[PDB]
Order: sequence, then structure tokens, then C-alpha cells
Amino acid sequence: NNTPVTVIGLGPMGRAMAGAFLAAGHPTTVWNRTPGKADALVARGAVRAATVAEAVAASPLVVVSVTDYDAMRAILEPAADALAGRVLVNLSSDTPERAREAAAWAAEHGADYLDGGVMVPPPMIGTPEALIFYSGPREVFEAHRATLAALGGSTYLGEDPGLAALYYVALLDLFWTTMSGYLHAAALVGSEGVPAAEFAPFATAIFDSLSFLEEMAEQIDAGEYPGDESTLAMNAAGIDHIIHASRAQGIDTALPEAVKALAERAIAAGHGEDSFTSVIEVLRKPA
Amino acid sequence: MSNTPVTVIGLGPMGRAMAGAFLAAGHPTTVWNRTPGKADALVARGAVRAATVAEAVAASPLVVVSVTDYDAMRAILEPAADALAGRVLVNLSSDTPERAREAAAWAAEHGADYLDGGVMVPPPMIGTPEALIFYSGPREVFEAHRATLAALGGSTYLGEDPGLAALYYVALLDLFWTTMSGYLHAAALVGSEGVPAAEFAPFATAIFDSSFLEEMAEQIDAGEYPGDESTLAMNAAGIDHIIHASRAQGIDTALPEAVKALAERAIAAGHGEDSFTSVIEVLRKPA
Ligand SMILES: NC(=O)c1ccc[n+]([C@@H]2O[C@H](COP(=O)([O-])OP(=O)(O)OC[C@H]3O[C@@H](n4cnc5c(N)ncnc54)[C@H](OP(=O)(O)O)[C@@H]3O)[C@@H](O)[C@H]2O)c1
Ligand SMILES: NC(=O)c1ccc[n+]([C@@H]2O[C@H](COP(=O)([O-])OP(=O)(O)OC[C@H]3O[C@@H](n4cnc5c(N)ncnc54)[C@H](OP(=O)(O)O)[C@@H]3O)[C@@H](O)[C@H]2O)c1
Repeated sequence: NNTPVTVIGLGPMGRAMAGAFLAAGHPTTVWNRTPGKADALVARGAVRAATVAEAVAASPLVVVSVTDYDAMRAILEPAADALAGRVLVNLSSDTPERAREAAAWAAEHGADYLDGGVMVPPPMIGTPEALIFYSGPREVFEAHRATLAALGGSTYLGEDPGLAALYYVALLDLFWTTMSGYLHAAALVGSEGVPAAEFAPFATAIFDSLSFLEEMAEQIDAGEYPGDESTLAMNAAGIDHIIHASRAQGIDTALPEAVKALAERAIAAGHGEDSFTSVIEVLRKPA
Repeated sequence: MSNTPVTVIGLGPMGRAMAGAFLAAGHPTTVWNRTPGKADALVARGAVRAATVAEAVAASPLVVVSVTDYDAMRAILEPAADALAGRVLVNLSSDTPERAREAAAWAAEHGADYLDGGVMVPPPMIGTPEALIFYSGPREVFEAHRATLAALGGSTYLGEDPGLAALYYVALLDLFWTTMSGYLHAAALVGSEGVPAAEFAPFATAIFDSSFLEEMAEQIDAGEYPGDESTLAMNAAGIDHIIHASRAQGIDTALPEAVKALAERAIAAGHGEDSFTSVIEVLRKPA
């Protein structure tokens, strides 16, 4: 496949995507608002477009990887009319609603539109280990799936453009919450002189089974959260201990308190005898 | 390799696993539980069910206690407070570092040696090399009994402070329940569009496996948080999208609101251009 491709936005993700398109043999044209981020890509045969319009004109497939909808629109407005008949693959949707605005805006200028999302480190881009997911017209995805495969694995999610954006914010939700839990744990143990370097191996070990993911999934889908011998009321006591320990060590407690509140809400609704997974019930209900 | 008599007090899932491990390693094992009926499989494998706590403590130089918390541990051991002198008490059920210290001081006052233990694995892992149990307390005591504790799995000494094992335990529990909650928020995010959890899990599992925990520990230990190409200010704006997407999907927003509030504190402290790891600077500071 030698379909020409354009990549707009050369943050670390845009650069890895352009690099992957080149490595797969596509003629790649790149553009960034800030000059000087394209040197390695040019050295590997990318063409550095001088204007957005020239960038859009170079390819039937335009991949946009910039901060958000507002940046995407300001970038592309001067060349909006040049989008007619091309496919815009957008990895810059900050919300499911903005993705649908973006799809509509693209439609009013003659362009098909896929929303895209990937939650992997840039270096994994262009390897089978990168899982990229898309939503939007299935016929548009099927038509370009072979070019997009240069980026890694591809998953079609369905026709609603906001789907990919929804998955991305969810994964973003899991990531930053996880990262915050880690830093809270490091501060907890740090309050006794335990260096984060010494604690990190225990922390990573916590994540080596990843069994909880399928088991919680199966519980959520079946709508049944069998408590067994590690119930939610038990788990709430554990989170109490986190709070107590945090207070007594000087560490801030806002984060474990928020977790506590969620568990309490689930116990106040009769799941105190169910597994932790049953907390999804109160999460579906703004409080 | 054993026949050393071991007593296990508390026959919840962990205690039964531990008693089974001691039996498998060849140790004459006495068990006692508040609730009768949970010892049948252990007695078939050779364990002795003790009539009373006092009898169970007396049976063995080494007394392992895995119950809910210190308060329960103290309730059961009250009638056996005389029998304790001359033994070592291995507490695998301290809820907080402070309760572990209280336990140690209480054991000392009754003529008993004291080791605090933190178990970081599910009960099925106990007794296998996948189990890693950390201990704190007097090194001599830990050394003299390591060969018996080896029946449970790996053993790691953390230091002389008896609260250390509990600290590691609660920090790991803090990372665990915070991650679970993030995962459920995510799942509730996609679920609000009819997406099955079953499906979403593949992408969540990829978050892990792809890591940087050791990278953030280096930064924590240096006290230097280089922003590079993803600063705290950009991460916070991202978290804002999570909140906004959550409100639009009608999901509860308490958990991401809590992550965002932590980010905003570190930005108010002047870390907006540093990496997210700099948020630890406001965790060490009760707010
Ligand atoms: N898949 C998704 O749905 C999705 C959505 C958002 C973010 N992300 C991920 O988040 C990470 C980084 O997020 P990010 O892309 O916001 O950060 P980033 O790495 O800083 O990339 C932002 C890009 O947007 C450009 N940009 C921003 N505002 C602009 C404007 N007003 N006019 C022109 N260009 C503008 C920047 O150009 P300059 O070089 O000129 O600054 C840069 O190329 C990446 O891993 C990315 O994949 C994924
Ligand atoms: N996988 C795990 O669950 C896990 C992992 C690591 C560490 N731990 C720790 O190991 C310990 C035991 O946990 P577990 O998994 O076995 O489940 P658990 O539900 O914490 O076990 C509670 C045990 O304490 C006893 N108990 C509670 N209150 C009592 C009281 N007032 N008087 C007398 N006995 C009382 C219970 O006896 P009854 O049977 O009569 O109720 C039971 O044997 C806890 O400290 C827990 O944090 C557990």
C-alpha cells in the first residue's frame, strides 16, 4: 500500500504515526504549527508541507493528532474547503460530543470522518502491540483499514463518531486515577523514609495478574456481584484503614476519602454483602 | 523441614490457606476460629482443632493470627494473654502501622515476641513461590523463625519498626482500591453507551503492561519532575475532559473530580510545567 497520507500535528503521537506510515511505505506529508519537529521524519522521506492547505491537498487520507477540537478547527479552517472528497481521521476529540461536532463539520465540507483513539506509548506505534480503535461509518473504516494498519492493530467500534472518544476518555480516566493511587501510595510509604525506588517493585507486582479485569467485567455484564468471602463491607474497612493510616502519617487523604464515599454509597444501597464490582451501581447514578 | 508446631488463629480465607501451607510444609498445625465449621478440610489434612484459644496458643511456639483487624485480634487473644509469654506472635492482620505498634507493645507486655506481616496475594497464592509476605519487627525474631514462615511463600524483611509491614500493606491496598475504582468509573463511562464491560477490558489491560512506575519513582527520589512533552497543566486539561464527558454521559463525577482537585493543588503550588509526578509534592502536605 502506497496510498499517500498526511499527518497534521507533530506532538510525540503525531511523529510516531508519521514514522509508522513511512515505515509501511506510504508517501507521508507532515505539518505542524511549530516548525522544527519534522527533521527525523523528513530524513526518512516525509515531505514537510509549508501550509495546512498544501498538507491537506497532498493526500486522500488526513490524520489529525492535536490537542483538542478547538486546535483542530483553528488548524483546518483555512483549508476546510480542500477537505471535499477526502477522509479525515481525527485523534483529537476531547469528548464524545466534540467528536460528533467534528464529524458534522467535516460532513459540511464534503469529507468523510473517522474518530480515532489510541492509549499506548508513542514508541509502540507501528507495532502489532499498539491497539488503535475507530468509530464512524463502517464503510469509511473498511475502505482505509489497510492504510491505518500501518499504525498497529485496528478495532472498529461502531458508527457513532463519539465512541472512540468515549473509549479514550474512559482509558484516560483509568490511567490518571491509577497514577494518582500510585503517588498517594508512594507518599504513604515515603512518610517513613521508604524511597519510591524501593516501593515501586511491590507496586508493579500488584498489576501482574490483571485477573481482576476479566472477573470484574464478567460481573458487570451479568449484573451480579457475588460477594463470597471478600465482600464490599470488608473492602470498605480496608479503605477506612487507608484513611486512618494516611491521617496518622501526615499524608493528604482527599483521594482515599473519595474512594471511601463511593463504597459507602454502595453499602447504603444494600450491596454491603456483594463484591466491590457492585460499586458500579452507584457510579451510574450521579449523587 | 518442620516437625515445629504452628498455631493459626482465624480461619477466614487467608488463615485456611496459611494453615494448609503449614500442613503442606510438614508442621503440626493447631487451628482455632471464632466461628466453628470452617476447619473440616484442614482437620482431614491432619490439623488439630483447638477447643479454646488458650489451648491453641499453648500448642505451638509460633502463633500466626490472620483476622479482621487488631480489635478482633485483641478480642480473641484476651483469654490467652497468660499463655502468650515465651512465644512469638506473627500478626498478619494489623490494619494500620499505629495498630501494629500497639500490638507489638501489647505483646511485649505479655512476654511474647512479635512480628508484623503483610500479605500481598490472594489466598490461592499462599504456600507457593508466587506469595511474597513482607515482615517487620526484631531481626533476631524474624531470623529465628524464617524457616517456618517460608511455608507460606517468599519472605522479605523490611526493618525493625513493627509498623512497616502494615504501612506497605496499606499503601498497596491504597493503590489497589484506587485503581479498581478508576476501572469501574471507566467501565461505567463506556457502559453508558451500551458497550459491554467484557469488551472494554482488553483496552484497559493494555494500560497496564504499558511500565513507567519505576520512571516516576526515580523522579520522586530526585525531587525533580521534568515536564518534557506532557506537563501537569496538559494532564489537568485532559482530566477536565473526563469530568465533562462524565457529566454528559450522566455518570457520577466524584472520583475524577477528586483526581482533578489534586492536580489543581499542585498547579497552585507552581508545578503546572512539571510532570504529573510532581503532584506527590502536595500529597505529603495534608490539605
Ligand atoms: N486518541 C485520542 O482521542 C486522543 C485525544 C487527545 C490526546 N491524545 C493523546 O494525548 C497525548 C498528548 O496529547 P496532545 O496531542 O494534546 O499533546 P501534544 O503531545 O502536545 O500534541 C499536541 C499537538 O497539537 C498541536 N496544537 C495544539 N494546539 C494547537 C493550535 N492551536 N494550533 C495548532 N496546532 C496546535 C501541537 O502543535 P505545536 O507543536 O505547535 O505545539 C502538537 O502538535 C498523545 O499521546 C495523544 O495521542 C489522544
Ligand atoms: N485475600 C485476602 O482477603 C487477604 C489478602 C491479604 C491480607 N489479608 C488480611 O488477612 C486477614 C484475614 O483476611 P481473610 O481473607 O481471612 O478474611 P477476613 O474476613 O478479614 O477474616 C476475618 C477473620 O477474623 C475473624 N474475626 C473477625 N472478627 C472477630 C471477632 N470479633 N472475634 C473473633 N474472630 C473474629 C473471623 O472469624 P469468623 O470466621 O468467626 O468470622 C475470620 O477468621 C485480614 O487482616 C486481611 O486484611 C487478606
